[PDB]
Amino acid sequence: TSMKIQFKTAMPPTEVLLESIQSKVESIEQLQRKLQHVQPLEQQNNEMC
Amino acid sequence: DSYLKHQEIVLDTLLPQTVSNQWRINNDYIRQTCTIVEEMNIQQRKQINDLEIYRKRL
Repeated sequence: TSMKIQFKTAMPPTEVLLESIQSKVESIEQLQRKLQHVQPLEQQNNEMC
Repeated sequence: DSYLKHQEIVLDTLLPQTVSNQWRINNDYIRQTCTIVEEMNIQQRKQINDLEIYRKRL
């Protein structure tokens, strides 16, 4: 009954999180990708400097 | 998410400060690149003249 109650209350809260965070995690994880390309661009140009 | 925005702009700030300074290096050497080619040309211009002058002198 804890598997009945506590699992489904978390599944309701995680999908309410999936509406709100999984749009903004994709905003976060791709803004992470803006750092990881600007990191290797900065290293090669200080080499070029 | 705003924290990741303020961290990201600093690297793209550092992307300019290298790129402006590395072209400030190449802008200076190119002027030195064109000066030596000017002096080497008058050297080569005087070189071919003397090679043909001494043949005509003899």
